[PDB]
Amino acid sequence: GSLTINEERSEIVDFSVPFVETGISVMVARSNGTVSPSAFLEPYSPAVW
Amino acid sequence: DSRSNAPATLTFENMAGVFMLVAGGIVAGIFLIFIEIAYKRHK
Repeated sequence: GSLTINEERSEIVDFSVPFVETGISVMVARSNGTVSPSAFLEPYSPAVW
Repeated sequence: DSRSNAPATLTFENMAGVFMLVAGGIVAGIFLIFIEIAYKRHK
């Protein structure tokens, strides 16, 4: 199976040659497009209101 | 925190430029409606 070869374990057990090319990466939640108006009174500072 | 929310808020400057328009309405008409009233009324 998916057994990542390493030096910390090659000591207590041997290992053959690899059959893949894997890296480590970060996975994050979905990409979403949403706007951010808190309140409709936003376009005017309360100084003018 | 880091935000930089909203690339504006309409200044209290341009509205003054809008406020100046109505101000001229408040100042002008009365002087006419009062002073000229003496003329068209009597004769």
